[PDB]
Amino acid sequence: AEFVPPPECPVFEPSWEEFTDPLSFIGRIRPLAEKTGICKIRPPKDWQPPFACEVKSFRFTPRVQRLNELEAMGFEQAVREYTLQSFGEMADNFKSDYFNMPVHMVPTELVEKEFWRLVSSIEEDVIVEYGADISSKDFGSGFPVKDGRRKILPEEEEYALSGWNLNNMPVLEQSVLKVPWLYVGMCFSSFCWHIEDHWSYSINYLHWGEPKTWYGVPSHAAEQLEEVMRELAPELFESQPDLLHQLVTIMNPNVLMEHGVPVYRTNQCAGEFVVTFPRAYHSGFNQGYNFAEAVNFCT
Ligand SMILES: *CC(=O)Nc1cccc([C@@H](OCCN2CCCCC2)c2cc3nccc(C(=O)O)c3s2)c1
Ligand SMILES: [Mn+2]
Repeated sequence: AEFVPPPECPVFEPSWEEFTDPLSFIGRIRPLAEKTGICKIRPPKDWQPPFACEVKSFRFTPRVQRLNELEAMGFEQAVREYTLQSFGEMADNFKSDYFNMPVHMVPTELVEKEFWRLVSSIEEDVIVEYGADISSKDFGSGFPVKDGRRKILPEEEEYALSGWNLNNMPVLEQSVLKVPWLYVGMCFSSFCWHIEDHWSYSINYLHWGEPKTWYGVPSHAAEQLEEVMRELAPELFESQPDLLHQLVTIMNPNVLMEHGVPVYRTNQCAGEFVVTFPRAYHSGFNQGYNFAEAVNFCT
């Protein structure tokens, strides 16, 4: 049976007045978005920050991902070093060869349907690479920053100072007595179901490239998801602590939905934000070559 797409999560298109600061805006949409776990935010059309990464020196060794590693229960090691350009050439070549069509012509529903088929397939072993958890301290943030390590044009200063610049999000949690991370995706590269440390918010910006497909669960269903996950996880992993079990928490959203867990989806396109709410489980995969930046923040 083919994959059944979950219902779409909320998308907000704030006016320039509503777009003044993200913390106030997120607070206002909370009564709705908290009930879906994730939401998408489309900035005004004229809000277009420039890409400020040091592309000439951008080099990384992505992690290798075998889509059916869990159902299939011979080592592929992270030895291939890429540049942004060489990874993109590999990524586009992989996708165009896999689907036998230009990368921009593959429907998002088809990649989604094929991703979940491959995750459970025992006869077909598809292996991809993900440039995940690249620190913005290594080659700079995708957003312009007033660091002095790179030049900022006068038309770019407003983005260096914008509250929607992920480098300007509040990250200090209140108690008695962090930098954004970068993600260089390719088709089928993915992240498993998880929540954030300290049940923190997270905000995610797709700088460019093909969409990032998300799945989200509202926080009121967090314990229901955890029960389903442990009931259906392999018995060898069933008793592992949450922080370790999250390393293998691959699960088809339809399986969660069949067990009563509400799940929402979205395709995050270039230039759009995705916000995850406290204790909102989320997962996803990339439709193709793209570049994302993310940070956890607190209210
Ligand atoms: C099962 C599995 O392998 N899951 C997986 C794979 C790759 C990367 C990640 C995870 O990266 C760790 C997050 N990082 C920052 C926070 C502290 C721990 C280290 C990812 C988590 C998210 N969350 C939202 C979006 C994305 C994304 O766009 O890739 C990711 S990646 C988990
Ligand atoms: Mn996350």
